[PDB]
Amino acid sequence: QFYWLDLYGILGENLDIQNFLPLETSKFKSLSLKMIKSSLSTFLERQRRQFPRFYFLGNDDLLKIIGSGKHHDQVSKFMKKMFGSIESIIFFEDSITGVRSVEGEVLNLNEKIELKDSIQAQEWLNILDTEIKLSVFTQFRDCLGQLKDGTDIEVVVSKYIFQAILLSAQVMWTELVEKCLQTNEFSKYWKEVDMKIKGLLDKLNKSSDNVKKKIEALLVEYLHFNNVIGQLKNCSTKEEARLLWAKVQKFYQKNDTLDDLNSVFISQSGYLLQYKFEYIGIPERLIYTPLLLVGFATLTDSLHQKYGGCFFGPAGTGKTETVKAFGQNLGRVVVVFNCDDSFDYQVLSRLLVGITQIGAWGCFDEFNRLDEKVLSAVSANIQQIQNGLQVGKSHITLLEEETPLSPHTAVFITLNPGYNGRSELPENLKKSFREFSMKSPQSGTIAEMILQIMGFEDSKSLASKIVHFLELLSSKCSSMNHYHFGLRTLKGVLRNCSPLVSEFGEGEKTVVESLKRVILPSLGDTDELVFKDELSKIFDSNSKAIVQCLKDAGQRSGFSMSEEFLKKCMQFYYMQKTQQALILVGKAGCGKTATWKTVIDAMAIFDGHANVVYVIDTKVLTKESLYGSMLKATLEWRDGLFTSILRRVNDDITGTFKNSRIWVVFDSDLDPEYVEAMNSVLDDNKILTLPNGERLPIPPNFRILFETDNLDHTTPATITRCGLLWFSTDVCSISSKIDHLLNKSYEALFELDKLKDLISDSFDMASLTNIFTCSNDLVHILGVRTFNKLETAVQLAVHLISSYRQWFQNLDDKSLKDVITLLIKRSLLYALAGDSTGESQRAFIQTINTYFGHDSQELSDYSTIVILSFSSFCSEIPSVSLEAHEVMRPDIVIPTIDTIKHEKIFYDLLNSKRGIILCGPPGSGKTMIMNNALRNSSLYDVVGINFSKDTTTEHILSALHRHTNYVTGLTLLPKSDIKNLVLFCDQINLPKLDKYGSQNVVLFLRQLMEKQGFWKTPENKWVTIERIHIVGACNPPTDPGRIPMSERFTRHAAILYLGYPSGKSLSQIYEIYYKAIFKLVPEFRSYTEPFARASVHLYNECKARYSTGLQSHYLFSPREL
Amino acid sequence: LETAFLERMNTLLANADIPDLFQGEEYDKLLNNLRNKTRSLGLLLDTEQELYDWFVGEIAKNLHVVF
Amino acid sequence: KKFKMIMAMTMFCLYKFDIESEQYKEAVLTMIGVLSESSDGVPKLTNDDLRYLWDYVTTKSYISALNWFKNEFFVDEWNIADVVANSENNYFTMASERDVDGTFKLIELAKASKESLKIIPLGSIENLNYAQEEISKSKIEGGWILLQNIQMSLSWVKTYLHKHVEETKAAEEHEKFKMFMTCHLTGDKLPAPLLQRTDRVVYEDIPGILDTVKDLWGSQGVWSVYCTFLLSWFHALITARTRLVPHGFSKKYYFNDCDFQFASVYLENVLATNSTNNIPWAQVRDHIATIVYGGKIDEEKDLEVVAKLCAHVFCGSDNLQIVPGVRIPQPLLQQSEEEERARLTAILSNTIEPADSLSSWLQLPRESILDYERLQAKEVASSTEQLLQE
Ligand SMILES: Nc1ncnc2c1ncn2[C@@H]1O[C@H](COP(=O)(O)OP(=O)(O)OP(=O)(O)O)[C@@H](O)[C@H]1O
Ligand SMILES: Nc1ncnc2c1ncn2[C@@H]1O[C@H](COP(=O)(O)OP(=O)(O)OP(=O)(O)O)[C@@H](O)[C@H]1O
Ligand SMILES: Nc1ncnc2c1ncn2[C@@H]1O[C@H](COP(=O)(O)OP(=O)(O)OP(=O)(O)O)[C@@H](O)[C@H]1O
Repeated sequence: QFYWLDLYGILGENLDIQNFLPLETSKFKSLSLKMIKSSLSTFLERQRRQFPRFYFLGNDDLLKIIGSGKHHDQVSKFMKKMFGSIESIIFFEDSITGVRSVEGEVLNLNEKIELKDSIQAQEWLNILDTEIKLSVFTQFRDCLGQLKDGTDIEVVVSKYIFQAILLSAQVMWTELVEKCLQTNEFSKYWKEVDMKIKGLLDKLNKSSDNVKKKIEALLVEYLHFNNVIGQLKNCSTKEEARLLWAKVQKFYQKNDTLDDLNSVFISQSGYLLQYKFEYIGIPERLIYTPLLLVGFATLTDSLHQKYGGCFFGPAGTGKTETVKAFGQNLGRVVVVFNCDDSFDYQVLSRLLVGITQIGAWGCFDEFNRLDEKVLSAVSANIQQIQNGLQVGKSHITLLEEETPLSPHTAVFITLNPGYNGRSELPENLKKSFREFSMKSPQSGTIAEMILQIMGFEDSKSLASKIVHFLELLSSKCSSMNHYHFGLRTLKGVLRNCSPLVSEFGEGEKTVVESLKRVILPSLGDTDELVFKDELSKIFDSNSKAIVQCLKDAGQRSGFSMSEEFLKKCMQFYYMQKTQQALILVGKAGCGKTATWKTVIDAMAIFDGHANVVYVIDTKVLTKESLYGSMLKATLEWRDGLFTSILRRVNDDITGTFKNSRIWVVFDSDLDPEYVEAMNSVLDDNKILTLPNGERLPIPPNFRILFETDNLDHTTPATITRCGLLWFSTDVCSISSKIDHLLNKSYEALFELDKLKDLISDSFDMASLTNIFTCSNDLVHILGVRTFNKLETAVQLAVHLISSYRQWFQNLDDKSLKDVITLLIKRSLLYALAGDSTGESQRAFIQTINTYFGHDSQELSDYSTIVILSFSSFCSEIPSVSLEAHEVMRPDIVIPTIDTIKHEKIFYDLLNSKRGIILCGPPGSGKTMIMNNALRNSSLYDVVGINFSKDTTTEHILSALHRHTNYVTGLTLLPKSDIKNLVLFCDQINLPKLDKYGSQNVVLFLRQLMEKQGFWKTPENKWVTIERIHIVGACNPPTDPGRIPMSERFTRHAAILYLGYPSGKSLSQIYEIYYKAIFKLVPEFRSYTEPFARASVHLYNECKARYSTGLQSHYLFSPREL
Repeated sequence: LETAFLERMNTLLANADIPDLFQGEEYDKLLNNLRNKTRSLGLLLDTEQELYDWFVGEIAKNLHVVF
Repeated sequence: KKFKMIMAMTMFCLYKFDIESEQYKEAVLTMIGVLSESSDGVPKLTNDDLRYLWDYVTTKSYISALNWFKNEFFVDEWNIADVVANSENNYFTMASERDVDGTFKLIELAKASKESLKIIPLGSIENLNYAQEEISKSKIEGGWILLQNIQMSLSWVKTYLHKHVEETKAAEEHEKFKMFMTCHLTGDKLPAPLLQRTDRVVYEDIPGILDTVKDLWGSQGVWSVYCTFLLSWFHALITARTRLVPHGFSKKYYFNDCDFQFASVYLENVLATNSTNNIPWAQVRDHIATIVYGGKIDEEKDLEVVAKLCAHVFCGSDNLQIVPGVRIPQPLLQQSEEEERARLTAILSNTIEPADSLSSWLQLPRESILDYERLQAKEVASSTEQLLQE
């Protein structure tokens, strides 16, 4: 009954919209419902025109706001999107009595707004917008009146909203300082402002939450007042005093006019700006520094002539927040957008239409990320807006529609030049903006003032030491990309000092603990030593519960709690308290996943909160699947995976997310064309901006983790926003990893309990150490580190030993030890030296036999176990008798010992459920051996894919269309319910690298193996894979055109090297073939040997003689024979 | 004209079929056609696996490509 | 710039070598060898123009040595307005390097011509379709149309445009139509067919200091004109300083008409509220150094250079020695605006920019600018010598 009720509440029970939707009204009466619902966009646009702020609401949001005009519940919920500074509407007696800000401040209205069912949302919302402007002005008027009369600052802060008290204080400060400027008497007024600062600072310690916030912001403003007054007091001449005073912002009121809301204006450098009296709440205020003031000066100069404002410079210098603070000072709130390459002419034009009609100030962040074409195209609209404002036009035409121009707007751009993935503005667009460099903020003043606000005993000394220490670290640490000790690091330190004030006592101890927690997790060994030494040089001087939670979580999951592992868990745990964005960087297999899963599970134990975690593979997904996309053909927005998750969390229909944490893990390489889209999500804005105009907030408990192994193509824009955890080395030893792997393999399985003891004793660490140590010296084709090859050893050994359980009950102890020993030796051989050549494998067998002990069961080239007794493959090779015509068959394999060995090990690996990669020269028989092995089986069907340069995930999924079913997360099963699927991947290493050096298809295969599933993009759902295995083959990564595959992929699969057969082998095989042929002409069968010899000789000499150094296509292989 | 063309001609010779040409209902129709053709030849192929195997085998038999 | 000097020298030689005697020819060839650093020697001087050239070369007046040829032979030189006003064509292609754009030259042109100029940037389908419609209209009806950054949409330059231009090669039947195109000399290739049928103009800065201030002054109560004159000198001097990339400013920068315009607006705003003639010169210096021009500057050294130039120009002295040549007295409030404009114009026009203005007027070391100037002369002379050999 859902769809009818949904469109009935929207379209059915409404006889006013029929004058604009008569067709849909009649169509609904007859009733297809979905198509009608998608056909209401024209009316929604009509309603957006009647209240410009509606441009920040999605179509569903407008449907809800238009529908529930009889309840006024849904309209409140959108205040955060429509006004930004306002959280909700405070109703009473079917009338509006006030509004509630984000920080919790309550603004009362001068008059209650009576509401009716007949009054539409846009109507009484316009009334509310005018009333909010009037109420803010009224409180400003009264507060300035009382303060000017001589009321104390401390008895007015508790009566009025923040804006009234701030602006009254500013106007009085301007007037009184100008009167002091009339003469040389600044000492008395400096002392007065100092006394006010002391009074407010002491009052701060005895306050409620709102009063605390108000006093902190006023202290920021009064510290600026005192700094300015002191500078003027210390000028030499009158002209110096006038010169300094002209450069700061002055707050004047037109006390001689009739227009109330426009009575206040701001003077700077001879130019005037108009104060708006828009309600902004109690935002965090910025400490005043010379750079901030000069930025304000340039913005004022640009706005005088209606030119677009612009800030440029390196990342992490405070451009966007300078813009926001300027807006805050002018009594208005700036709307911030995060530009991306998903924007084009239509998106930017629509956003400009919204900003134009609203009368708002808009800031476009990361403006360089727009592609060149749209940067050129939108210059016309930018110029039209500038000309309309300068001339005084009443309307402008955008996207073929004439719209009113509200004469309050402004466009600001913030851009970071010279970063990967950024572009360059064309000249005819740059000429419409006034640029200002923001290269270096005054970090010392910021640190001193923040510490003074926080009540630390000595702000000057601590600020000096902190900033000097950060400079020393930036000067002394090793040369690595992820070393940034700029302003964002200072803010991280200072913010972490806040919860630790009562832990250590408002002194150096808090500062040093914050420094350690912020900085140490991102350093290496050398830089860790440098940090500790420098901290000891510059600075003068109980976790048990969470430690035990970590111990319990690790042991329960089964991971050894090594000292390094616990250290990294503790650092991650402390970092995530205040960081909503963490990056974990370490080598493949080092234990990032173990670290964050263990810490979240320990936190779940500690707090009792639920933890829902989503794992997204950024590179496998395209951006239009990850962040969603608008279909311009219908102008319909359709969510991507991340956008869908965020929307669902924000909706919280059942309240399921109120006592839980939401974790989103991006398990792939950082890519500046993906991650930068989330810049305004990761930093202080905490907002996701979509191209369609929606603005989705980020909940306080919504955390994002990035997992990767490099920071090569990642810019400071991401590194300096996210807290970084660096894994120098693997978190555990080989013994611990073997213990974990063996426990997991065993637990997956009386008899098994004694067999476990036998197996564990067999994996005696003593000899395995030397075996690994001398295994490290072999040549490994397409190799992997020993640490990531242990998994194959343990898994295959457990599978092989358990396969013989049926015949262990009747064996003596020596027999059991011998079978276990031989199986473990063979598994270890193939796990460590499987990707080496034959001679290397035989020498490695020799070393294995040496180190396991002379008295242990010997492993030999072709040893095996038969039903128990010990035998060899070399005695079990049958002959083949072919008929002549059967030489034309594709499915004939003449048996031989080397073939039997490959087939046996391949089938054993496949049964153990280890993904397989075959590697060897062309024609060596990879596909043939893999086809012959599975041809005679009854457990597996085979599906083959041929990979190439321009194949994608779509081809891989389409290859399984006729073999698999989607069965309700969702599951993907083979159509047959008796056999599994083996999905061959031919030439897995050909697919080319993208512009940043990644293979999306290989990452997709990694996701299929590791997570046993994937994301279905159109529906954004999780699909679990049950009975599909992954095998593949490639040539070695030395032939032309082959792309090396990352260790994060190859670690999940056993690698077997297949070389060419020896000369005698080819001679024998093809002598058998010629013997088969000569049945046609038996009178020449005496020549079977010399013909085969001639063919093999000719092949060998052609291969040696005509090499690829002559022509690229001179490839010779046994195929020719 | 495009590299995508190669991606077809590679597949067509790496395997008898091009799976992208017979997705969704296009697959269903193919099987139906095969069934009719199967009935027209006096052959008994019941399942989609048998029919598709016959299809690809005939393709490998009959189609020759000259570059 | 470079190719204009190469052409000037080349044509001078092509004419004189066959017109004049052999000794004249051998002297000029010796001189080109000197400038190119390919050969030493002294011409035979008995021939005062060759002598004057010889004075410049010895004295290391290398840019003067190049300008000798152009000044001696050629007696005329055209600008953008000259080309557009005097042309049988109605399609025009303007080209420049990065961070240089002459759109304002065309807008000033169109206003002076009392023509309606519509400007459309290309790069998107919306602007392309609108541009096609508006191209059709400005032909049946008339008007000026400018297509900016055509290289952004070559797939349309090489199809529709490569076509309509040949069609209008044919019609030549409407007198009030002109299409303008802009492109970058450092960008992609435009199709030869289309460039061949279009009047091509290269836009670049004026090389001379005195020339730059003269042009700026010609583009334009006594305090208003006086401050405008000082600002014109300042703009010319700073723009000239930007040419010495390794000696003038640490980093390469560009200054354009918008910085001049903002400085002019601020100066007028200051003069509006200081009727006592107590001009806040310190505020003028700080604003121009820090905001109007300093906003582009991201280095302390370069900003200090800007501050020095501001302190030199806007000092407020009774008679400023703005260069080693002209001295600029302050105005008399008893004089008329036209009178003061005439006096300032006379001060400007009566002086001479010396051969070594790169040093004396910019106060740079003479050994630093020598490498710059000599290497430019070397490249020009080497190219000319190669062309003359062929
Ligand atoms: N006066 C100030 N007082 C307090 N904090 C400040 C001040 N100025 C800047 N900051 C700090 O600077 C940071 C704001 O930087 P912002 O988010 O604007 O960076 P950005 O230049 O936009 O970055 P990017 O180039 O990476 O996009 C915050 O840490 C803010 O606290
Ligand atoms: N403390 C530990 N004790 C024993 N084994 C451990 C421990 N920590 C990790 N391991 C093992 O080491 C490997 C760790 O890999 P994990 O799944 O954490 O991914 P990773 O190292 O982040 O790699 P990738 O980025 O490729 O996914 C697993 O085999 C895990 O069993
Ligand atoms: N008993 C046998 N032992 C070894 N080789 C044999 C035997 N019987 C046939 N061959 C030949 O060995 C060659 C095996 O190479 P195959 O065609 O399988 O290459 P491939 O593994 O698919 O190679 P690529 O990686 O280049 O695609 C074929 O010529 C096959 O005819």
